[PDB]
Amino acid sequence: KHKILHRLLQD
Amino acid sequence: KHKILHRLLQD
Amino acid sequence: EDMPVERILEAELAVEPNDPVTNICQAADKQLFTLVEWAKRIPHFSELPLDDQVILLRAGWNELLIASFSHRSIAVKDGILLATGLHVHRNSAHSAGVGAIFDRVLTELVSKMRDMQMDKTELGCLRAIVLFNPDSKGLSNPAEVEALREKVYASLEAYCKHKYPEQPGRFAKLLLRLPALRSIGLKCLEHLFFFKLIGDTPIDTFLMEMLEAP
Amino acid sequence: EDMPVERILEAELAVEPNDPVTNICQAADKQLFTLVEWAKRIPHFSELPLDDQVILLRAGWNELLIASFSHRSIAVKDGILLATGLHVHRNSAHSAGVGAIFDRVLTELVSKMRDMQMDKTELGCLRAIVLFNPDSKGLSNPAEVEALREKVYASLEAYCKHKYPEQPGRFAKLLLRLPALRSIGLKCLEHLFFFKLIGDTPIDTFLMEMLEAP
Ligand SMILES: CC(=C/C=C/C(C)=C/C(=O)O)/C=C1\CCCc2ccccc21
Ligand SMILES: CC(=C/C=C/C(C)=C/C(=O)O)/C=C1\CCCc2ccccc21
Repeated sequence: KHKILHRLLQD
Repeated sequence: KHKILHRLLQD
Repeated sequence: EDMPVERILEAELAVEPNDPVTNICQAADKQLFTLVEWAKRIPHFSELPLDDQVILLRAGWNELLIASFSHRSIAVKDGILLATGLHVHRNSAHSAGVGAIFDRVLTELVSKMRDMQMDKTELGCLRAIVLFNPDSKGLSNPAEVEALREKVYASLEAYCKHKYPEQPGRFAKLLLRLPALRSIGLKCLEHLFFFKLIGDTPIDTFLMEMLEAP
Repeated sequence: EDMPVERILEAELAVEPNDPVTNICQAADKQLFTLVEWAKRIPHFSELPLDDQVILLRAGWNELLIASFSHRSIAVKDGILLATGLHVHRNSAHSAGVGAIFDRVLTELVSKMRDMQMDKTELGCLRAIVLFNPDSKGLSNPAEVEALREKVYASLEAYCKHKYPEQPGRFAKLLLRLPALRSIGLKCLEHLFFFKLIGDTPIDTFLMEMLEAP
């Protein structure tokens, strides 16, 4: 869940 | 309006 | 100016020495009469125009009452102590459908008030700050209310740092519980409005008056 | 410890140099990506476990965004300035059915931020305090988040009293806007959930993700 958020935070 | 409140505050 | 914490502390000591939901609503009604007597003891409150006194209380009663029974329940295990001398355990609240909100009160208020050992003086000042809500709609003179609020937290900060010199962040920590109080207040009201709608859950006259419009 | 207001101020300067409701929702989505980049610039935030970073942002995004466009609109007449470079006038909001909430933002936030001349440093610190919400459910280590919050308001208070020695109550005045921010945040979310329900009002992917459960 929270796909967009995890991705942005990861970079 | 607010009958009870007005009365209590008044005393 | 002219806002001694001693007077505020006295206001607190003067007013306070099977469905859990029904018990809570009855306690809230009972405490509403006391809230008025407490507000009257808060310096300069009674000097405000009757109308503004009504606005401030109608706007802060729920938060004011939540703050009081929460601090009163610091010694309680997993629950709270009602003004009626009755105890509502966390499990009882959960079995009544109000478990979510009940836990927020224990986690965000009760527990936190216990961890920092918030005293009665500090409690009273926080409630005085809530009472003097300058954002309350309808205020004939919001600037004045804002003035009283600044004197309360000005005296509260003095109290802190002096009583707890070792804790320089205590003052801010105390004020930082207001956001949670506001949120919990709003949720509790939503429940009350639902109880009133469903018809079940006995609601007394003074509590019912507070659920009126606006 | 290790929470300089300079770093916080830099985070602010780095991220920010016909239906009004639709314009607001599009601006919120756009600003959500920026919020993440801003949070990353906040000392120690990125060092928290990814999961807690998600919890903190999902729990504070609306308040974080409201605080930003409100302070950004201090110079605006009777309205606000969206990040998209668009202006939403108080009358336009009223003619869209969101007049009540819009006025609260202007009266409780915009106007008040303007009256005390809240600066960018102070704004950033308040947003940093909101980000570090120790009450956010799910936190793997709430104590740690609480620690960061205390360092932020510890540095903020130092900033104040030093930059504004003449205003000893500025610090408390700043924190005392958090209760209103929490209330306005909650109401704005309620509207967003209604817009999503009605189907009308275009909602982008990142904004839609934030309206997910829990
Ligand atoms: C609005 C409110 C008032 C409480 C007053 C009391 C209990 C005063 C007292 O006993 O001191 C609190 C409610 C009322 C709505 C239901 C609820 C559930 C959990 C915890 C609190 C509440
Ligand atoms: C949740 C929210 C986000 C706003 C983000 C913006 C506008 C960011 C920006 O442009 O900087 C605010 C809303 C969204 C719900 C409707 C509304 C009405 C009046 C004022 C604000 C709002």
